[PDB]
Amino acid sequence: HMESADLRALAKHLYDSYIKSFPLTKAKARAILTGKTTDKSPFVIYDMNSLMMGEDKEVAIRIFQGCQFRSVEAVQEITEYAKSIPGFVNLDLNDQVTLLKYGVHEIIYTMLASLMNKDGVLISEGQGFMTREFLKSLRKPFGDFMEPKFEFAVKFNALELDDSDLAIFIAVIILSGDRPGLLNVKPIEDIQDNLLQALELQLKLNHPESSQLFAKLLQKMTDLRQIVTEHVQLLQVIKKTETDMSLHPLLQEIYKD
Amino acid sequence: MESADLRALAKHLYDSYIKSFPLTKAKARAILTGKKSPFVIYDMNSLMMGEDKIKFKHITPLQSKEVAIRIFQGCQFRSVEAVQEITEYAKSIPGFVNLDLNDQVTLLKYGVHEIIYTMLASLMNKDGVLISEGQGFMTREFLKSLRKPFGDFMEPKFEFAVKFNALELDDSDLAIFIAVIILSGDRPGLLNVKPIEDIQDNLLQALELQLKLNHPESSQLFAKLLQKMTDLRQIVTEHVQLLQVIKKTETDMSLHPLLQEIYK
Ligand SMILES: O=C(O)c1ccc(-c2nn(C(=O)c3ccccc3Cl)c3ccc(Cl)cc23)c(OCc2ccccc2)c1
Ligand SMILES: O=C(O)c1ccc(-c2nn(C(=O)c3ccccc3Cl)c3ccc(Cl)cc23)c(OCc2ccccc2)c1
Repeated sequence: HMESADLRALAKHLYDSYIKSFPLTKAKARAILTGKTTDKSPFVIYDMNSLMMGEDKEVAIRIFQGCQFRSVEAVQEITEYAKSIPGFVNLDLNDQVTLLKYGVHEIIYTMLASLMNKDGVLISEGQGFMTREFLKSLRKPFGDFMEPKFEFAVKFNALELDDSDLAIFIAVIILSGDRPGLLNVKPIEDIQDNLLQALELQLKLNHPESSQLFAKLLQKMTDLRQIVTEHVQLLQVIKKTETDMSLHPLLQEIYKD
Repeated sequence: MESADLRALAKHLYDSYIKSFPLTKAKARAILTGKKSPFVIYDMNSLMMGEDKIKFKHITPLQSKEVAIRIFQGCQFRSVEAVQEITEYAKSIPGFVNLDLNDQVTLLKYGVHEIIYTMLASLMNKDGVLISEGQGFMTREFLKSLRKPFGDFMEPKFEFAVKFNALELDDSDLAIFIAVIILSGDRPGLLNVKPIEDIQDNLLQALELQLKLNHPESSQLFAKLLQKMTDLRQIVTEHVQLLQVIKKTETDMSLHPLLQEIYK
């Protein structure tokens, strides 16, 4: 258990670290998506020609490779954020690897929702915007690989969470005591209890009209687990189909077992 | 919603849960701890004797003679029997019968799998499972040891149960939790999501308060119980994949066609 002023201090600590670790914030992403600004307007990629012009090997692959490159970048930013979570770096080292192995993907989809609306996703630190249409229309398995992310984002974004909320929620995901192969579950759950308490109080003060948002947000962790599972199975199909294509070692290790 | 209203809802659901389900968790734990001794099925010979002596309804011979198949089919028979108990309990949830009839059917169709896994945990410990309203006890080792895919079909249930039971929920907790599962607004094909999520919001409030008063020492048990809905969705998805593999591999399975229709 934790006292109220301590929970507020924990939320601010985590928000502060989240700002320092993730360069493209939800607040910034929404300002770019909403427009009414002449200085932050993205170039829109909606077909092959605008893709060619936007840049100033096969297209579905190039886009896929672009996604993997950005995901590796996200794993780095998420890893840096995790170190800031009080108690994380004090855990057994093998458990640190384990929590990150199973948590980074759930966080990537979570934070990817910040870059999405129902019509597309921001890319290249907000400078570009690729339409859901164009991604959904990619050939072979790649088209169907993009759309389920949009489906989750539309539902997740309906919760209207801001960055200060997401900062604690991401922490809760990482500090999951039910990951396979964890050696010392007890110290992980003690931290998650602190984070969960901090999330609860945070949501109450920041969304007081939004009844049971706490519970509704935790139920979204179920959606996350599903899409991470869907993702892995699609990668295996691409691995057996496109054998000229290579994954980053960091990603390679993450998906082993 | 006021605190006294939440307790009234909780008590309402508990009373109905007692009436709808034959073997409560409270009773099951009395049998499992040894506190009227159940017949124990731990191998082939004891199975033969129990079905001759006790005569368990879901594991009487009926087309197939192979044991592992009969046990597998017996689990499905009991699951279909459970669906009716859950359906009757759902009728008691305030607001449920007022929902669109198609929506009632949709909530039950996609929810029963999660509820069965949940309530099966009440009947399990790390060593086995109660059957036939507590009269029998089938050991985990005997179930795990069934041949080809059948043994591996049984074990994941125990693995979930053991983890779930560590929350030490009681029937009054479970009655509200089961209600929350039923009123899931994200089921495919729902026509009117709003009144479903409004009811679930009431139930979640009632569940939260129940857990605070029933388990004040158990910090964030609410959140931890909500995290188990992930495990449920996961194992239910796995369950489907295992049935499909058994369906394409096992042709010793055919039952009387009317039986196939009932237990589809
Ligand atoms: O900025 C960001 O935080 C961030 C995080 C993620 C993804 C992403 N990964 N991604 C993947 O397949 C993937 C995810 C996790 C691990 C490995 C992979 Cl391989 C996507 C599939 C579809 C979509 Cl719509 C997005 C992604 C991301 O895509 C931006 C992008 C889209 C199109 C072309 C180039 C880049 C951005
Ligand atoms: O009484 C009870 O509430 C109740 C609820 C459940 C199951 C059950 N379903 N079951 C299933 O495949 C199943 C089918 C659909 C949905 C969920 C499930 Cl989980 C089992 C698999 C293994 C085991 Cl060990 C038990 C079950 C149950 O099994 C009693 C039983 C055990 C052995 C042989 C015959 C019957 C009892």
